[PDB]
Amino acid sequence: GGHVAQIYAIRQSISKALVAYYQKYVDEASKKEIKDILIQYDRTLLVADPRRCESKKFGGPGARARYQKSYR
Amino acid sequence: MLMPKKNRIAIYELLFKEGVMVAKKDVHMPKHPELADKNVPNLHVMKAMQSLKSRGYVKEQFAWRHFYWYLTNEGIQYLRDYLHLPPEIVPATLRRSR
Amino acid sequence: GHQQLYWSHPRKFGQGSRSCRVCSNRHGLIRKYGLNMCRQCFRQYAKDIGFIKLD
Amino acid sequence: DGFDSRGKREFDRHSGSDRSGLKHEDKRGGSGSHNWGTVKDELTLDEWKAIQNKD
Amino acid sequence: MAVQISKKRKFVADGIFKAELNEFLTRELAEDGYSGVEVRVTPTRTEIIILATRTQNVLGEKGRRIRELTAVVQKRFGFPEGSVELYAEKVATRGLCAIAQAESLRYKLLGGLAVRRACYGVLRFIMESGAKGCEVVVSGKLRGQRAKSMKFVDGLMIHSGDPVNYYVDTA
Amino acid sequence: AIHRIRITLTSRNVKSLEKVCADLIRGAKEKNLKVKGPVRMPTKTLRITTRKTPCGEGSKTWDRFQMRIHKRLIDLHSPSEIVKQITSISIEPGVEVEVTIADA
Amino acid sequence: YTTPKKNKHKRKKVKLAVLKYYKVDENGKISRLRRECPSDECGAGVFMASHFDRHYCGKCCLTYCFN
RNA sequence: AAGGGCACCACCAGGAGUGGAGCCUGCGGCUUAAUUUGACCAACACGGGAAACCUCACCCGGCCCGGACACGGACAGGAUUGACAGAUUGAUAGCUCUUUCUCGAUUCCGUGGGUGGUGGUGCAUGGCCGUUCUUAGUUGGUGGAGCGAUUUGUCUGGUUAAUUCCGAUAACGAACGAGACUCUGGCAUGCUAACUAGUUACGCGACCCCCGAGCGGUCGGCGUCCCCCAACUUCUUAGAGGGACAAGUGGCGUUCAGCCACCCGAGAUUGAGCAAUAACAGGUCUGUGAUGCCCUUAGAUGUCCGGGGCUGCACGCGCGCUACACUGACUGGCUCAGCGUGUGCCUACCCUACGCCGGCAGGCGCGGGUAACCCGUUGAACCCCAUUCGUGAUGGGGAUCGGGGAUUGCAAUUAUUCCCCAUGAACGAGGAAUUCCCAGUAAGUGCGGGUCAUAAGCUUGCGUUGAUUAAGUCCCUGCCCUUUGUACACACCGCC
Ligand SMILES: [Mg+2]
Ligand SMILES: [Mg+2]
Repeated sequence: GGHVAQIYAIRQSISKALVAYYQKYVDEASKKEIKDILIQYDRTLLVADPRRCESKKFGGPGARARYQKSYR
Repeated sequence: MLMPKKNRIAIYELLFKEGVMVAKKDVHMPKHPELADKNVPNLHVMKAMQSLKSRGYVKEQFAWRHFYWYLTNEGIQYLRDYLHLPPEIVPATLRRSR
Repeated sequence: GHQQLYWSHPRKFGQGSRSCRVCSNRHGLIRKYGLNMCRQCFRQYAKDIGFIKLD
Repeated sequence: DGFDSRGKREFDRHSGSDRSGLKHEDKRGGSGSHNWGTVKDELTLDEWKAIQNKD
Repeated sequence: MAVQISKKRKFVADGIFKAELNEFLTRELAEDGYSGVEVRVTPTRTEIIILATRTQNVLGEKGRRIRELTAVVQKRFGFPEGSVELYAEKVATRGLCAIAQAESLRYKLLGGLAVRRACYGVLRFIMESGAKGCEVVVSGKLRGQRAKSMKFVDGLMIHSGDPVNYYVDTA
Repeated sequence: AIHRIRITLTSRNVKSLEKVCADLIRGAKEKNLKVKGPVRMPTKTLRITTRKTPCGEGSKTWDRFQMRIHKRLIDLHSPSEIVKQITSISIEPGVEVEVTIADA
Repeated sequence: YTTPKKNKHKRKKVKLAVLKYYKVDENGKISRLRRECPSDECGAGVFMASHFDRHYCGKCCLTYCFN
């Protein structure tokens, strides 16, 4: 990824790693009382953004943009 | 058209050693891929076997870029009376170990 | 026709040293992966070679 | 005069050939051989060299 | 090894060889009921199998044409003697081979059969041999300048999706 | 001896490659020769993008042609000599093998 | 078309008679008035041509000229 | 002609733009010996067409037959084949001439007949492709209506991306297309596994420490399949699987088809490929040893070689790139990718690590890699952090033009490309008009592949940063359906 993607990956991995460690080694009742703050602040802190990219098509510069067409 | 005699006999004796002979369609190739040690190019192989085909002694087939000349029964005896072969010597395709 | 200049012009490179392996054309040649195949010819033999349109 | 300045027709549906038109017309209704049918149609050298150079 | 070739160029080379072999056999055994070719390649030796309706014709007299063809493809492709083979195999239910049927239309139309007579004759043959559907299209000029296209279809026919690749045989 | 061999399997279709890999592993297990599970190299995707039309006319429609190459490595370690132990390749069309010494 | 030049006339060989460039005298004494090629590939059969100021082999036995 | 429906190749609301400037490129026109040529939504960075030679089809010249085969001539007392030196020629084409040798049935001349052609005709054709159309349309069986062609099924209405379903219903039950399908993306701490992916732990280390951290911190340092000398698959890869169905809740609707919202969930509409009946005298004969016919065929429209041209410019148009600047330019530092390529039958041409030399473009020796093994942890750019500039056609912009140095090639001039130092032009956000577009999208931004001996302002993909507006309509532009009219049916390019 890039700078922003690595920032989001880091902050999200920290949250997931602390939650998972808390789940495995101490009570999940007290996991909920920190997980609820996490989800009420930003759902992206524990759920990865599914959107990645879209393939380019052979009619334009990008995935959906098309080239200029001229009639005259 | 013009060939040295050594070229003509070498081409014919390969065509009688086995009833088939291939040649890439390339008149400018310095030597034929086979029998190159006889110092005869692909060009002289090309025209020698089109003249056989015109006389009917050879049937010609053409894949992508190669010729696939075959030896006919009519052309078998003509090669005998050209290269002076008795009626016993036969090409490999005609007879193998039989 | 004379052996000095019948083929004298060098063709060790360029678009004229390369021809389609099927029809000897010198236009739209595809050399990727060593195909060395004229473009329209490749479409004809695409499935025969093994290429398949997946997406 | 049927073309413009370049040489493209101004009437593609106006056939410029006297023998045939836009719509194919069956010859004799489609009868005879070499033609579309009708409803009626519907109803060893190396060892030899060895002995030769042996002596 | 450096003497060896990269795997990507190797598989491309095999596909080129298969295509040229099939094209050569099509131009050679078209009048001999050609259907297809299957090649099994091992590093020791390679086997070629010509599927054809009339093996009695693809085979030569006492096997002359098989030995003749295996020689001519050996000279073309540079194979060793024991690394090249050539077998001829019959095709079961020849009425389900689009290549074989298209060859019989070519024979009939070359002779001079009426298009309707020949196409309906092959249409009944394919359905008789057992098929969910079939469709023959003949296009071109016959006795006149304007060209025509005739289409003869019966049964079920699919066109879209993956199943058109392995349900419909096209030639 | 103590000899180890590396059999490499390359194919264009996955169903045949998985079949020949399966019965080779089953053969090794039947022969009590220790073997590593077949490791899969990433598939090589031979991608070509030509144009559909044979002339210059059209809407610039490009055809995409994909070829997939699947490659597998299977590792055999026999305490004794191994070539005489395993001699059957059990191959099918479309897939090729190559034998290499583990040290070579 | 409309070639400003005229048609070029190809060479016609002189069609000379038999060689006859070495004789015998006094009931037979071999005498050659043509030089010999001594090269190994040239052989003894070929006879060097005579020109007013040089000698040139029938094959490529180079050319021996005197300055 | 009327009525419904749909669509960012229609609009709305907006974004970025184009049209204004320079330049690259493609058309037209002009000139020229030639400026080869096809194409005029669905032609104009299109023919994968970035052409110095070849390519090449155009022009100026010059070699060759590579005119098979058959017949008739001549000929081992010579049919004929090559050639040194001079002239001759651009040419070291014996092409021609002087000149004699040599070649030895392989040819030569005449008569028939081949053969080849990037020559014509795409309005003679095949195939492929483009478009109508990727919209939703299309056809049997039985039954009903009809004397009949035909009609119903295929419909008022609701709903859907969709004749997609539900519903009325002389129709019932189907088939193609749509869907389904294959691939792709997202998730599985579940399974299978991996020294050609590694991760943790540990053993040696190297440094910072010692205020003491000491089971301290950093290491892309060395090692633990260097096979006895650790485990495991979370991360990487790839297989079998699972997982998502409007499934659960509330509301709307005939309460049916379905629609809206919400919970849990990775995901509550991910993008493609394929794609009906048919039509377009749509494009391709310059893709083919696909092809009919016509033309040429020895002073060749064949083929080869040399040179020029395809670039040429009073001008008009189309796709674009760089810009007009401070939301910026320069300088330095910091710092993050993923597609994917890589040594060749012919084919002579690979990707590059490391060291040394130069300021650079580059050069010279060592190697690695036919590749999850080497380039490579692809140290990408934008961006980020600091410095200078300061509203000035200015340190913006880099056109044009001078001088010089290399690399590629047989050849660089009409500059191939690249580098260095100089000049510094229009351009201060662009009229009427106009294009593309709904989420990782537009746009900013670089990177591979194709072209390639040298090469990208193109194209094809990849990754990075990452939005505004909208969840609607038939106002404009089209298209589809139903009704209607018809003297059309070769079907309005009609008929008359
Ligand atoms: Mg579908
Ligand atoms: Mg300057």
